Amino acid sequence: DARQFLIYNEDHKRCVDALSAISVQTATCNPEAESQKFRWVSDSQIMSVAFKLCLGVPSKTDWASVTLYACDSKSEYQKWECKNDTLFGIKGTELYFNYGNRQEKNIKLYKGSGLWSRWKVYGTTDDLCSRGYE
Repeated sequence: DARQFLIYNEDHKRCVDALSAISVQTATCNPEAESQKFRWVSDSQIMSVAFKLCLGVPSKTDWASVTLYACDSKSEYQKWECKNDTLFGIKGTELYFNYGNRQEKNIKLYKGSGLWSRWKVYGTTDDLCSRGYE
C-alpha cells in the first residue's frame, strides 16, 4: 500500500518490529520486512500489517507494554495521537510510545518525553501522523 510505513526512532536508528500479538520490539530498519510495516486504519489506530492487529496497551499506565490487540474503534486503549515535534503517545494522556530504557526490548508507555519517545515515518523528517488521516 501507500498508507504503509515504518516507525523510526532517530536516536537509536531502529524501527518498531511486530514479533507477535504479545510482543512488539525494535530491529534494524528494513522496508521489506512485513513485521516492520504499519498503517493507520483510522484517526487514532495504527495496525501492524503482518498481524492485522492494532497497537495498544492493557491500561494507560507508566511502563505498560505496547503490544497488539484486535482492532476496535471503541477501545480507549488503542488510540494514539501526535504531540509536539514527533513526540508520540496515547490519545489524551501524557504517556509516550517509548523504547530504550532499562534494556527492555518491548515498546513501553513512558512518562519521559525525550528522544526515546519521539518517532518519525522512516525515510522522512515527518511524525507518524503525516501518514495518517487527521
